[PDB]
Amino acid sequence: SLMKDTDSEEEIREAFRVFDKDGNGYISAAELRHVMTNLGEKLTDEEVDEMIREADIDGDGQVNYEEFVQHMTAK
Ligand SMILES: [Ca+2]
Ligand SMILES: [Ca+2]
Repeated sequence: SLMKDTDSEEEIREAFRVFDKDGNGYISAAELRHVMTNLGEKLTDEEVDEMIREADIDGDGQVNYEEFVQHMTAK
């Protein structure tokens, strides 16, 4: 991976609804773990927790829309 072609926030809206499996508008550690396994990668409790605290801007433990966008587009 050199560069992902990030197509505005609209591509991130579609990405957000995959990564949120329950449809509440917050990505928890259970959801990010599940969707990583659906991508083919098996991530453990500790590794997903590292990615949740990495993506979550406010430190509540659940990654809503703005928190997911800022992390996705800058990374
Ligand atoms: Ca959710
Ligand atoms: Ca949060």
